[PDB]
Amino acid sequence: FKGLDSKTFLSEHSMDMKFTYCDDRITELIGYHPEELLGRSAYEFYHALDSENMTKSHQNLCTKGQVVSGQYRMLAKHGGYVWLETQGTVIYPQCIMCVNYVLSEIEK
Amino acid sequence: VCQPTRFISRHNIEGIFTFVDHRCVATVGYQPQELLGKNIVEFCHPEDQQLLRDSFQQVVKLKGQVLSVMFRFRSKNQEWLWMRTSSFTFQNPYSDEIEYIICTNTNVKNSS
Repeated sequence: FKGLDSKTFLSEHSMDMKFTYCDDRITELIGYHPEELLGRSAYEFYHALDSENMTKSHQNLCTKGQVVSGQYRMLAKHGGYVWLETQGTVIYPQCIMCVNYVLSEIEK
Repeated sequence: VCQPTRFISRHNIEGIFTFVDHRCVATVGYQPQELLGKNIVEFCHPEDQQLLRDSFQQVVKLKGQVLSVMFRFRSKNQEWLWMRTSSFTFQNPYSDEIEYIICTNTNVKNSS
């Protein structure tokens, strides 16, 4: 069992969803080192079944300035996926801030 | 393009830094440990301190929207650098734990 903060990680992105920063909390949760995500688009890690929905959410974020994603699956470093949900916020555009909350253990 | 110099921080609702992104070193010249546990207002120019306090107080009232503020931040070289801090609250609704404030702090120009 984990407390709330230990299942939360913040990430920062350019407007094309490439990672420009990520909290080290992600390593313990999903396996990645922040350094290795920099320059990769968040879209590389969304499950195929959530990809169209996450495109729509990104469009909604860009139009409205803030968005909640709904539940989706992110690819873990060592295979499998975790469920998570994300609050996104555009900062002026300069960048996208995402507060990511893990909803499940890694699932194959 | 020239990338803006910025770093992320987390604050409690009083203004205390509870997390500091290491990009602070390049932005303002402090190590994260020099900011952690201090109030942001301790780095703010006296003329701007009340605005900055006011800002932190209002961001909690604005239903998670972004609230920005410009102020003068004392760098490690003791020079006043213009900062734009864009703040919003995060509260995880699976809980009733108190919200905290997420900031993104960018060195900006005080000019058009």
